[PDB]
Amino acid sequence: VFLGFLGAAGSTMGAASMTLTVQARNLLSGTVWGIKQLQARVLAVERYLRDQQLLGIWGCSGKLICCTNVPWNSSWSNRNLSEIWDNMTWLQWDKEISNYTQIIYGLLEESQNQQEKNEQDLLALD
Amino acid sequence: VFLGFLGAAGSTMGAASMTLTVQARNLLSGTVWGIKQLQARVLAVERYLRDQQLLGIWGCSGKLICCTNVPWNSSWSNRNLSEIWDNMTWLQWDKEISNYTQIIYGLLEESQNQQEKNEQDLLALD
Amino acid sequence: VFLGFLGAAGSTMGAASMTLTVQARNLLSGTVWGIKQLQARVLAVERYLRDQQLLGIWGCSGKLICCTNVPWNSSWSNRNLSEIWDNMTWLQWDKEISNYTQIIYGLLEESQNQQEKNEQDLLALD
Amino acid sequence: AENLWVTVYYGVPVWKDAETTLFCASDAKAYETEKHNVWATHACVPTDPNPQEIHLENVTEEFNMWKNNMVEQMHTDIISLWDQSLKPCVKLTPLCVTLQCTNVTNNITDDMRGELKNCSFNMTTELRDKKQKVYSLFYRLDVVQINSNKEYRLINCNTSAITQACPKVSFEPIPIHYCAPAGFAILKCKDKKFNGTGPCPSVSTVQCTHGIKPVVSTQLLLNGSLAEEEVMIRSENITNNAKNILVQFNTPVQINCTRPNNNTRKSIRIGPGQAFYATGDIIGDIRQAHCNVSKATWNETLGKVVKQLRKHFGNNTIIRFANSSGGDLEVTTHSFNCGGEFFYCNTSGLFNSTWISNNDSITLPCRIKQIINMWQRIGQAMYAPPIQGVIRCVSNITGLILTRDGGSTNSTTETFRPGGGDMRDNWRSELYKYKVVKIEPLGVAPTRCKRRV
Amino acid sequence: NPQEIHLENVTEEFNMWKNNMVEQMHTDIISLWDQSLKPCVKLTPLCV
Ligand SMILES: *[C@@H]1O[C@H](CO)[C@@H](O[C@@H]2O[C@H](CO)[C@@H](O[C@@H]3O[C@H](CO[C@H]4O[C@H](CO)[C@@H](O)[C@H](O)[C@@H]4O)[C@@H](O)[C@H](O[C@H]4O[C@H](CO)[C@@H](O)[C@H](O)[C@@H]4O[C@H]4O[C@H](CO)[C@@H](O)[C@H](O)[C@@H]4O)[C@@H]3O)[C@H](O)[C@H]2NC(C)=O)[C@H](O)[C@H]1NC(C)=O
Ligand SMILES: *[C@@H]1O[C@H](CO)[C@@H](O[C@@H]2O[C@H](CO)[C@@H](O[C@@H]3O[C@H](CO[C@H]4O[C@H](CO)[C@@H](O)[C@H](O)[C@@H]4O)[C@@H](O)[C@H](O[C@H]4O[C@H](CO)[C@@H](O)[C@H](O)[C@@H]4O)[C@@H]3O)[C@H](O)[C@H]2NC(C)=O)[C@H](O)[C@H]1NC(C)=O
Ligand SMILES: *[C@@H]1O[C@H](CO)[C@@H](O[C@@H]2O[C@H](CO)[C@@H](O[C@@H]3O[C@H](CO)[C@@H](O)[C@H](O[C@H]4O[C@H](CO)[C@@H](O)[C@H](O)[C@@H]4O)[C@@H]3O)[C@H](O)[C@H]2NC(C)=O)[C@H](O)[C@H]1NC(C)=O
Ligand SMILES: *[C@@H]1O[C@H](CO)[C@@H](O[C@@H]2O[C@H](CO)[C@@H](O[C@@H]3O[C@H](CO)[C@@H](O)[C@H](O)[C@@H]3O)[C@H](O)[C@H]2NC(C)=O)[C@H](O)[C@H]1NC(C)=O
Ligand SMILES: *[C@@H]1O[C@H](CO)[C@@H](O[C@@H]2O[C@H](CO)[C@@H](O)[C@H](O)[C@H]2NC(C)=O)[C@H](O)[C@H]1NC(C)=O
Ligand SMILES: *[C@@H]1O[C@H](CO)[C@@H](O[C@@H]2O[C@H](CO)[C@@H](O)[C@H](O)[C@H]2NC(C)=O)[C@H](O)[C@H]1NC(C)=O
Ligand SMILES: *[C@@H]1O[C@H](CO)[C@@H](O[C@@H]2O[C@H](CO)[C@@H](O)[C@H](O)[C@H]2NC(C)=O)[C@H](O)[C@H]1NC(C)=O
Ligand SMILES: *[C@@H]1O[C@H](CO)[C@@H](O[C@@H]2O[C@H](CO)[C@@H](O)[C@H](O)[C@H]2NC(C)=O)[C@H](O)[C@H]1NC(C)=O
Ligand SMILES: *[C@@H]1O[C@H](CO)[C@@H](O[C@@H]2O[C@H](CO)[C@@H](O)[C@H](O)[C@H]2NC(C)=O)[C@H](O)[C@H]1NC(C)=O
Ligand SMILES: *[C@@H]1O[C@H](CO)[C@@H](O[C@@H]2O[C@H](CO)[C@@H](O)[C@H](O)[C@H]2NC(C)=O)[C@H](O)[C@H]1NC(C)=O
Ligand SMILES: *[C@@H]1O[C@H](CO)[C@@H](O[C@@H]2O[C@H](CO)[C@@H](O)[C@H](O)[C@H]2NC(C)=O)[C@H](O)[C@H]1NC(C)=O
Ligand SMILES: *[C@@H]1O[C@H](CO)[C@@H](O)[C@H](O)[C@H]1NC(C)=O
Ligand SMILES: *[C@@H]1O[C@H](CO)[C@@H](O)[C@H](O)[C@H]1NC(C)=O
Ligand SMILES: *[C@@H]1O[C@H](CO)[C@@H](O)[C@H](O)[C@H]1NC(C)=O
Ligand SMILES: *[C@@H]1O[C@H](CO)[C@@H](O)[C@H](O)[C@H]1NC(C)=O
Ligand SMILES: *[C@@H]1O[C@H](CO)[C@@H](O)[C@H](O)[C@H]1NC(C)=O
Ligand SMILES: *[C@@H]1O[C@H](CO)[C@@H](O)[C@H](O)[C@H]1NC(C)=O
Ligand SMILES: *[C@@H]1O[C@H](CO)[C@@H](O)[C@H](O)[C@H]1NC(C)=O
Ligand SMILES: *[C@@H]1O[C@H](CO)[C@@H](O)[C@H](O)[C@H]1NC(C)=O
Ligand SMILES: *[C@@H]1O[C@H](CO)[C@@H](O)[C@H](O)[C@H]1NC(C)=O
Ligand SMILES: *[C@@H]1O[C@H](CO)[C@@H](O)[C@H](O)[C@H]1NC(C)=O
Repeated sequence: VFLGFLGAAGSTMGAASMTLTVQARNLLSGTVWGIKQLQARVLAVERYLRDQQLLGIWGCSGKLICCTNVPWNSSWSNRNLSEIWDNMTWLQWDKEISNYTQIIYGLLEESQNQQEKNEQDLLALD
Repeated sequence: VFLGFLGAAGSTMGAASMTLTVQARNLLSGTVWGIKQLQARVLAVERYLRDQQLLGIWGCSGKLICCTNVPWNSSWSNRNLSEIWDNMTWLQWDKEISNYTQIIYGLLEESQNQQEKNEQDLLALD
Repeated sequence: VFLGFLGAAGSTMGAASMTLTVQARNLLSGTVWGIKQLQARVLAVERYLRDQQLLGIWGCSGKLICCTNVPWNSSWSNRNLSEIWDNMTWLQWDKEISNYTQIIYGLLEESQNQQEKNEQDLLALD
Repeated sequence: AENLWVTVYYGVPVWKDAETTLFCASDAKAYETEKHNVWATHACVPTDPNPQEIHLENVTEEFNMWKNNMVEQMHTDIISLWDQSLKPCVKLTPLCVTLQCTNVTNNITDDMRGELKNCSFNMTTELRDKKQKVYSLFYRLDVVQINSNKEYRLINCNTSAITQACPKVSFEPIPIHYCAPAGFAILKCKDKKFNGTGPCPSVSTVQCTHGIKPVVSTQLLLNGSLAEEEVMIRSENITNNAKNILVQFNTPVQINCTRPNNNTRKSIRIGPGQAFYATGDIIGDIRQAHCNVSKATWNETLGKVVKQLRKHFGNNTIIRFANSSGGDLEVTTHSFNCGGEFFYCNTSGLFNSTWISNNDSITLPCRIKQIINMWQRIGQAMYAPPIQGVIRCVSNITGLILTRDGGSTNSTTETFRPGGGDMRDNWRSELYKYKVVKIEPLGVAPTRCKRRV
Repeated sequence: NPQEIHLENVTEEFNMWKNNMVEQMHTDIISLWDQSLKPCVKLTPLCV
């Protein structure tokens, strides 16, 4: 089944995780009034590389999905595994964790691949 | 030997596969009439990221070469291994598979890394 | 400790290697006179993808740090391990190897991932 | 295990309301109309032959037609469109000469009040020496006397400069699709009953909106999108009598407008290069422009609206319709464009009714002005060139712009009058089902998954 | 130091009469002519 772009928006996070390769595909899409679209499509790739840079500096690079070595703090809306992926939408979820989104981002780019990759340089010399 | 940009264009696919890192290098390259090049070099990076996005959503990301778990359908010009890499150029080859290029692309972005990476999330939790 | 953008510029290379994820973060950052910033921020992403392309065609892709199979030629300022990372800054170091920077780059993009990845295609078929 | 770990997801259906730079789209047949770039379609992106509309199941998104930025963007686009089209056009700077005008050739009565003026004046030729004694034909609304015979002047000479619209371009409204750039999307409300504000049960996403023709008009909404089922009534604040009431029709009201005057285009030469298009003598009878509305259709449509008005102003109340209070000509009359001319019709025959709790055509007196100043703009006056032959146009009355009085006596009766002025309202009648959102595909979520060492 | 790579074994069909570089160059020289005459002196009162 292919609901299309933003298809599983009202679906659970677990269900919408199957439609990840759909919203990612149509995310980049390939005299005045003509400069209207130029300045817009320039911001389009800047918006793309911005997320890609974050996706790269973290322990991901490879898009879609990736795991990280960061313990989930209970203060970030303590829900259960079956209460998140099977009883909540991504829109509804992003509304709660929005307060801690900037906090989590810092624990991914700094605490991980700066300490993890440097750790690997010590493990690869032997 | 270094034939240069588009050097092994008339060479076999097997031979031209040695010149992959050459066409990839010169692919990005680093008042009116000055806006002529601006709108052009903007399309240059959009054309680059477009292929890079496809190269990323597939089971590749790492450029140049990568393998995939997709069986070659005989309907896509049934040729042999020694009849493709040692008796056909990339220009001549792209002319035949052009009909099925859009079809193959769908089997790489959707059928693979959406089902493969999700499969890994089940294998990495244990 | 977080000295900030370009923080460990006067620090040793070994010490400044801890601040790699800091200079990388603020490297992309998200009628006339308004076109002044447009043409500038276009060059900003072209400058980014240029380094990212080199970082990709080499045996890296994954940013920050990565190793390579290239022997360090003594002609490139013969210093010792403890005399580089603990007695020299990145600014001071780049000044000496500047003569051989273009030379080293060629040994990374051509000699490696063009011969290494092709080698892997032979190792992955069996 | 039992302790969760964060996992980065890329490509999650997560969006938030925002504002961005929208670009255009207008088919491929519209570009074949050519005629030296009519209106806007010059470097506009061709519309996708097979557009896609994804119905977002289970999704309820709140819309706001009164706080939608697509309108403020479209409005600034049409205005800038107007200026770019008049830049390479002929400037009528030396047309402010003293005009020795007289009545048009006809036979009385004294109630005909002239209307048409036969103005004779001096004019600069190609050479910078000898002048030119040529005559033209201006409307009374275009001229104004100043104090021997009657001497006049152009009505804009004491207000601003004047430039003549090029005869190559046309003011024919063509469908324009508004699209959002990559990373953005446009949501579309698909319920049959929606007052433009509140949560929407059936929401779908699109890349480009439907073909929205930029028809500039007042009082009567022309060539718009018809409503579903019952006619719709939308207002930012119904309790506030200062807020306009946008009406949308279900069944279109057939309207016919004509210009019963075979005009002649005199092309006097104000060289070198520039050329002014005057109005020659009139071939035939001296008749005035008019608009017809089928009495049968208008009676049912108005009666269908008042039944919806009682749903907001009490079930058993009296609704009375009255004409405009007064002011500018663009506000008191039905201003619109047909065949290049700018009509100004008397709407005292459409809003002359009184509704209690329970076969021909309506002709409307229409005036014509050549020198206009739309969008409340000062500094740029456009002289619309005369059009040869009788002009006929058939349009759709698809909505009204009504205003309510403050005289109250509120719990008794209510009076509604036609309004307009702000052209931003005209776009809201088509952009009520669209809003701009940005996609943020980066979402973090916990799961019992950990990486390697 | 311009580079010219000779594509060995390659046979490509050209068409000087259906080449778009001409239509692009032509529109360039024309636009070039207009931009160079915009800040120039207009001889409007020379038609005496
Ligand atoms: C709401 O929507 C309706 C429906 O779309 C719309 O009605 C349209 O009215 C306009 C008038 O304002 C019509 O436009 C003109 O139509 C006449 C008559 O067309 C006949 O011929 C065609 C074949 O070509 C038949 O298919 C058709 O049925 C008619 O029999 C045309 O003659 C007009 O052409 C002139 O104007 C064009 C644009 O302005 C120019 O491109 C064209 O070259 C013509 O300009 C010149 O023509 C002569 C040279 O040949 C020259 O001598 C003249 O001086 C002039 O400079 C024009 O197309 C339109 O057709 C109607 N729509 C439909 C579907 O028929 C309402 O106007 C609209 N309401 C509002 C408020 O916008
Ligand atoms: C707005 O106002 C303008 C005035 O500025 C009017 O323009 C004038 O219109 C009148 C028509 O009533 C014109 O008068 C006519 O001029 C003709 C020109 O004569 C030509 O032919 C002779 C040879 O016969 C040549 O020698 C000469 O050089 C010309 O080439 C006359 O032929 C006409 O005569 C006819 O009418 C009279 C009426 O009494 C008859 O007795 C005659 O037998 C004959 O049938 C006539 O005199 C005048 O020339 C126009 N002037 C200008 C400057 O254009 C507009 O008509 C008016 N428009 C409106 C809508 O009111
Ligand atoms: C040119 O214009 C003049 C205008 O001055 C016009 O002459 C006028 O004609 C009207 C009638 O057409 C006259 O009005 C009449 O007034 C008397 C009262 O004194 C009435 O009794 C008349 O009624 C009769 O005529 C009506 C005409 O429609 C009939 O409908 C009615 O049933 C009666 O039979 C009429 O109202 C007016 O007095 C004159 N004015 C002058 C100054 O003479 C002339 O006809 C016009 N010519 C052309 C060719 O257009
Ligand atoms: C003025 O309003 C009338 C409505 O009475 C408009 O006529 C209608 O035009 C629409 C298209 O805009 C027609 O819809 C079409 O229906 C066919 C039926 O299969 C469908 O295949 C098409 O895809 C399209 O949806 C509609 O049929 C037609 N009404 C009638 C009775 O024929 C008219 O176009 C309006 N004029 C304007 C806006 O200028
Ligand atoms: C057009 O210009 C001429 C000038 O050539 C005007 O003719 C003069 O009019 C003035 C009064 O307006 C008289 O005093 C002169 O005797 C006239 N003749 C000349 C100056 O040679 C004519 O009136 C103008 N027509 C207009 C303004 O409609
Ligand atoms: C330009 O001229 C017009 C027309 O004469 C002026 O409009 C008049 O404004 C006064 C305001 O006191 C009204 O009483 C008149 O009825 C208006 N005239 C018409 C024909 O509508 C306008 O004020 C002038 N602008 C100036 C002098 O700046
Ligand atoms: C407005 O004009 C249209 C056409 O210009 C009229 O529709 C015509 O109606 C008559 C009946 O009286 C039919 O014989 C014609 O075939 C119709 N024409 C078309 C093209 O369908 C319409 O009746 C007019 N309405 C008003 C109020 O004047
Ligand atoms: C609205 O309609 C009324 C008629 O009901 C108009 O009132 C007339 O105005 C004229 C002025 O031109 C007077 O000579 C009449 O005596 C008035 N009639 C009545 C019954 O009062 C009014 O002018 C119209 N207003 C608009 C803006 O159209
Ligand atoms: C619009 O129409 C109305 C009514 O048809 C006009 O009002 C008339 O005004 C004149 C004076 O100008 C009076 O002699 C009439 O008695 C009025 N008619 C009625 C029915 O009262 C009005 O003048 C027209 N024009 C405008 C601009 O409103
Ligand atoms: C609105 O329509 C009514 C008719 O329903 C008009 O009433 C006219 O009133 C005058 C005197 O007040 C009579 O001489 C007319 O005979 C009436 N008309 C009819 C058709 O009988 C009223 O004038 C209209 N209002 C406007 C502003 O036009
Ligand atoms: C308006 O008048 C013009 C002429 O002033 C008419 O044009 C004529 O049209 C007929 C056929 O329609 C041709 O045979 C003539 O040669 C035309 N004359 C000129 C001078 O071009 C035009 O037809 C009139 N308009 C209408 C609706 O009849
Ligand atoms: C979790 O959040 C709380 C705030 O409620 C904070 O005090 C605590 O330090 C956080 N945990 C970690 C490991 O930072
Ligand atoms: C996020 O923080 C704001 C104030 O900072 C608070 O009002 C809101 O309730 C918080 N979100 C949740 C889901 O509690
Ligand atoms: C291979 O192509 C044929 C068309 O000739 C098609 O019927 C078949 O389904 C394709 N194979 C697969 C696995 O889809
Ligand atoms: C590709 O398809 C077209 C028609 O769709 C056909 O004419 C052509 O021969 C096909 N290509 C090959 C190599 O057969
Ligand atoms: C190292 O540099 C010297 C130049 O001093 C050069 O001759 C030599 O070939 C280089 N080594 C390699 C392996 O290329
Ligand atoms: C680099 O080369 C230049 C001349 O090519 C030379 O002057 C300079 O000393 C060299 N750098 C070092 C560190 O020796
Ligand atoms: C024009 O006609 C009107 C009609 O009311 C009249 O008052 C005026 O005197 C006439 N003027 C001329 C110059 O004929
Ligand atoms: C609408 O108007 C009323 C009174 O005119 C006012 O009290 C109210 O705040 C306004 N806004 C609403 C109801 O949203
Ligand atoms: C038709 O209009 C007249 C007035 O013009 C009105 O009295 C009558 O009620 C209307 N009929 C209907 C069915 O609305
Ligand atoms: C008005 O009364 C009608 C019945 O005549 C009813 O259908 C409608 O719902 C009522 N509107 C209200 C109460 O707002």
